[PDB]
Amino acid sequence: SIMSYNGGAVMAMKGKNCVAIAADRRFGIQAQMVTTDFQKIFPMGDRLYIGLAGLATDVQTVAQRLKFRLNLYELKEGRQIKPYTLMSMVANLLYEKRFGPYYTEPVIAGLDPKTFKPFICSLDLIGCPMVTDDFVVSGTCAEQMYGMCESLWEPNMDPDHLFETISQAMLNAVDRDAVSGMGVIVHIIEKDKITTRTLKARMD
Amino acid sequence: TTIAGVVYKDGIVLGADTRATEGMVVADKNCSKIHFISPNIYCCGAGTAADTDMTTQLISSNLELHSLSTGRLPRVVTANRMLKQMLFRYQGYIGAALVLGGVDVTGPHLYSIYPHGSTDKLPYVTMGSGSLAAMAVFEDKFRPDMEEEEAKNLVSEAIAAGIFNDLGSGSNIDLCVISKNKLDFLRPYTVPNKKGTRLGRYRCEKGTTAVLTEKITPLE
Amino acid sequence: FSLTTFSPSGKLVQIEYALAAVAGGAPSVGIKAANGVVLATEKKQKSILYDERSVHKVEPITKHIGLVYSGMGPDYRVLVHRARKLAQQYYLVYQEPIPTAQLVQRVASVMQEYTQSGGVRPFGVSLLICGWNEGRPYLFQSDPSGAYFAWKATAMGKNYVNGKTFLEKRYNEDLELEDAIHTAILTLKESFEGQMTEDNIEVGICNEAGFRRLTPTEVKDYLAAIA
Amino acid sequence: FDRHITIFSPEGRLYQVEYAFKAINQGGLTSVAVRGKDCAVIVTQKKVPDKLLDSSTVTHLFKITENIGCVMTGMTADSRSQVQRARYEAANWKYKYGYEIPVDMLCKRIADISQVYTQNAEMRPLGCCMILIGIDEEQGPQVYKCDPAGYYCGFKATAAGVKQTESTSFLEKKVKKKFDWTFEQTVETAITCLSTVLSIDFKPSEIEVGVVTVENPKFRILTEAEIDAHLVALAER
Amino acid sequence: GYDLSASTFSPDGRVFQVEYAMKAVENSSTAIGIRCKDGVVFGVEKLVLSKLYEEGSNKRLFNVDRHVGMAVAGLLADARSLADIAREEASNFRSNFGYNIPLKHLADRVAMYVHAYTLYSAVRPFGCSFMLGSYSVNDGAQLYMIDPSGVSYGYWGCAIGKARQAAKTEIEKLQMKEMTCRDIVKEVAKIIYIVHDEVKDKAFELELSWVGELTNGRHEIVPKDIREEAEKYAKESLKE
Amino acid sequence: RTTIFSPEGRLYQVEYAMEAIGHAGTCLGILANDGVLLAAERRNIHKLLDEVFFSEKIYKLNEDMACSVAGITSDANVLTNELRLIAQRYLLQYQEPIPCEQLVTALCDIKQAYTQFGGKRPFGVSLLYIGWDKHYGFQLYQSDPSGNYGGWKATCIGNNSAAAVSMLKQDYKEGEMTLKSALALAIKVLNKTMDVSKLSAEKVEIATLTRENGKTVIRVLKQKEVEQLIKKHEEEEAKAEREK
Repeated sequence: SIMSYNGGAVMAMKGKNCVAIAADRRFGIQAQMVTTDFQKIFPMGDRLYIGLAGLATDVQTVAQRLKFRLNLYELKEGRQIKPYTLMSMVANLLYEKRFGPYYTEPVIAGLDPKTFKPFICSLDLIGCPMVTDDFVVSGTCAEQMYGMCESLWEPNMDPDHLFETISQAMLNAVDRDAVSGMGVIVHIIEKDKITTRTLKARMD
Repeated sequence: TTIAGVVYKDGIVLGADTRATEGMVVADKNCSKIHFISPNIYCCGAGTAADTDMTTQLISSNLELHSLSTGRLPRVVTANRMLKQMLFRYQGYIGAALVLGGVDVTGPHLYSIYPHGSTDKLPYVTMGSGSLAAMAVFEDKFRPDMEEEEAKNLVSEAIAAGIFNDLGSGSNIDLCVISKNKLDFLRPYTVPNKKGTRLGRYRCEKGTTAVLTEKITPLE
Repeated sequence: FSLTTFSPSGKLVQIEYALAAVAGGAPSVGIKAANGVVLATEKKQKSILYDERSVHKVEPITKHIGLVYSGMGPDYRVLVHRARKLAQQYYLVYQEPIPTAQLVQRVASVMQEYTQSGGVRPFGVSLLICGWNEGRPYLFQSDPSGAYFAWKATAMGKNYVNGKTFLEKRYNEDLELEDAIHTAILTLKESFEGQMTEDNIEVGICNEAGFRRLTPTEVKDYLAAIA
Repeated sequence: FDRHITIFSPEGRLYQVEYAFKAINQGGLTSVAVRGKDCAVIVTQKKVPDKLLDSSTVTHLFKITENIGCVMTGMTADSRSQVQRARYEAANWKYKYGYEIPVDMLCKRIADISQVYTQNAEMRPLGCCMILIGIDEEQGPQVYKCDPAGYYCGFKATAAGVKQTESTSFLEKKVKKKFDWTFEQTVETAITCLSTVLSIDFKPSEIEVGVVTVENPKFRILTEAEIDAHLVALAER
Repeated sequence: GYDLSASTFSPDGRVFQVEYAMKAVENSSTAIGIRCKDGVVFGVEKLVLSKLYEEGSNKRLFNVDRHVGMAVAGLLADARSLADIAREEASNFRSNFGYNIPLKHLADRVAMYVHAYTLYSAVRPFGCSFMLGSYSVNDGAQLYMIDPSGVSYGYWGCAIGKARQAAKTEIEKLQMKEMTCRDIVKEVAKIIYIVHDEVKDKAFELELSWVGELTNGRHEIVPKDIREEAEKYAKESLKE
Repeated sequence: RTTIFSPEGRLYQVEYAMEAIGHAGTCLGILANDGVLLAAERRNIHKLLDEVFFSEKIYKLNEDMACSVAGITSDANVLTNELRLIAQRYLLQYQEPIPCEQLVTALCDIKQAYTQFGGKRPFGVSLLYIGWDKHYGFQLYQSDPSGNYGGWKATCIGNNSAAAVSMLKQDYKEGEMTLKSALALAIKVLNKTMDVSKLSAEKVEIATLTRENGKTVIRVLKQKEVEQLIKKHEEEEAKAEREK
């Protein structure tokens, strides 16, 4: 397949007045690992992040071309961006290539910078958004992560438990996908602090 | 996917499911397949979701631009002629199959539009993957000049038939009722499927996950 | 004569003469209360034959943005269309209704497109753009030059100086949308060369519910010095 | 100077656009339009100087659609162009949107076309006025006029041509009394206006009358055998 | 000044270039055309400036289609061009709709091409008026004239050029609506010989063309045996 | 017109565009070792003007730069979008911030092309730029309508620039210029040049550029933060009048 040429895995999960996002740290060609500190989560503001799994060329291209538009936006505008609007910006950016598509399936997670209610979204490679209220996944291990988040997720979760949930899903999912792993990184973002952790994961 | 429509004695009733798949796997559960076109015109969409979203959005903007110059209420023929003229220009590469319905000065109209630019105006239309199950109900139970609740029951039966006999449909039934003096968008209308209550608990306590690195970054 | 030419003093003369066409159009009032914005103007006809329910000096751009002008109506109908398109472009990209300041910027860009080429004259209109975004009212004033100004209250057209001093002496905050309409009509009554009827003026307001052009009944209500 | 090319003057005026209103009076003819409760009428005079012309070709009334009719006043060649553009726009409206164009919208489309000629120095404006008529779904009969500058408005009655002020005085004097408007009263009013301002004692050959009604919304140009019926009734009272 | 461009108005709404382009038609030789009961007949006062020119040079009667003819007065290059446009109009009409173009429609399509030159600064107006003439079993006989401004009207008889007044004053005497083409030929030649002035300009040639029943909707140059039989009548009617 | 020389090798439209800036508001900049600042005067002074914006004449171009303008304002709104596009194109191409001189060259190459190519008018705008880069540190530039940029330590553009320049020549203390010193000098230069006396805080606009923990900062002083700067000026020149 196409997106399995580089691999990847991204997850997002909400709490009560908080949200999380996680990704694996591997870069490799078809079956060979090249690098173990590859970036797949990109900040798009304070209390707002985006994650990208797919073809690495398209990951970097989409991130750079989106930061372009975001910087011009918040310069013309006098305000930081809402997540609902970043979702539509990405949808437009991807649907402009409806027949030349970027091979990415982004995942967004953030807090509105006035009322700080959490937000999580998912998009396809041509920009159909998907605003769930429990969790979203994208990558090569999507079924394996659906199976974990369906069983472990609970409605109201403080950050100490949300971290455990989004970590125990990612670890046990990427431990059954051959082209995803070699580390897992997690971001927890609240009104007052953004916490960031790398986890003890298998490197096989 | 499963979408349907009818024309009853006073207006229009539309219906749709909420499931969205990417393969043989369920991605969304509470999708919204009934789209705003005008305060008197709504549309249901099957096929490639992004195509339907962008097409409906564009025709919505163009009608909000037409009605604002005219100062009048839009018509359904105008939306139909926009949609079909675009989809014919793209020769089917836009996978937008639609069920469009509204109420204007001439009365209630209902259309089905196919991605190559063919159109059918009929008193009842179905579309999606559960089309055949829906029409199996419409052919057996449809009558002209029906009431509002009879029509709503019929459409709910059709969407439920599409749900419980097709694999790509499920998880809810939405409706929209349109008349000359009212509009009622019903999201959700019935919830025929509910996940099972879980017996065991797997809440992970602080410490079960091992960490190598930590960072904090205060904000205000 | 030419527009791509400076004077030795450093002035653009055709722009100054396009503003003279704004300074000779029908008056237009603008007031920004705490919970709304008012737009009022003189819509007077040269005979009893003109049907006044066919053309409008107060027009909506969106649910929450509206316009008036002073000067040339043919020029106004172009900028109305352009603003209505730009709002829809913004919505199509971001799926959020356009803020009132970005529309003013993008419309002054259109007015500036017509100031730099030869073979084109500038617009003979100034605009007043009311809005309600982020729980706050807004009022701007776009000019043919490509320049905009945010106002708390102002007046354009014939007698736009005394009509503005009247506001300087008869306007404050801690108002609401109903005390401001009375002040706007009083500011139009200065220049009204005749009896003010419900059909000789045209009023539009914006608030939390959005923009609306009032009806002749509502105009006749407050034309009695009522509210 | 400030009168040759479409630039602004120190007093904020466009003189080449004012001079296109003066070309309307070069044809030497006057048009009148009147609105009723169930009808809308247009009237103009038909002046052939030669007996060698075919009177069938000498007309200023035109069919834009089956339901919309026009009378054009001014330079004769400009009017045919504006009429063909009106027809093209009316046809493309229905091709695009699926219903017949109103008069309210066709008028402003022509006006939008005319304003570009004032804002761009490519082409000259057209020395022609235009009065349209048509029956609307909810609004009823409509009478609309547009200018070389891109101004447009609806009317109860109006005129275009040389005797336009002394016609709009007659019309505003008759409109205030607000009698029970009818087909016959409307046509009589129009013919009496054109007779008073010209003082000519019309024949059926010297005028052409187009009408549109709520009963029959189709525009139809009248015959000499049907104008005589209305002309005879005038001499009575 | 106010009289140097066709994009310019005067303070009384006049465009003087279009009038100056008609002044050029007034200074050209005279052509007439008369609509009969069963056809149309064109006649032209063709001036021979030099004896070195062949008999047949500067033809001012043109075939625009196999059922339409054209007579011109003014600048001749402009007329040849407008003939070339009137030909491609009728060509594309048959190519798109599949039948012969009517003359009321061809006249409009050429009138608009002519009117387009009255609006711009980069072009002048055309310096030629011209008549078109056709015959069909359904549409009947038809005669339209088109001016530089872009005006187009139908006619029973018409003239263009120097002796316009003198020629229509003779054409109104004719009861053309009663007659046939072979009888109107005599009248056409008689008028051209009446209005021609031998002292104002040198000798001339008579040029005639037809369309009607007797040609079966085919625009033709008149044969010689009839043109001479009419030129003779013209001479014998000059005893007046 | 601008595509025509004079016999004495002159270009008079380029001079008229430069004369079209004295009609505009005064804007000065002051470089320092702790940072760099701008100071514009608000001629938009009226009892009914709202002041909704963050700032009316200070425009932010990047995370490490801002600018102030004087002249035609439509032209300024054009150039401020072009600047923001150049910066983001550089970022997209290299993923590093653009230095504070390449941007000025890139805008001056646009301004030069309007004095040279047929039917278009030179931009009647001068600009000042303040910013930071990892090559030369804090910088201050000054553009002219002809496409001529120059680096400065303190300059002034607009109305009464030739007087503020003479003051800065006689009160700038190169090598010992902090940011408080620069603001104290700004409140002085901007009071001995404004026609309207007493220098109301409503009639000015100030922005400072500084660095904190390896991040760049561009702030805008509020009303109450400028009232103190004003009050510490009449006290200073009242003491220079005590010694009579």
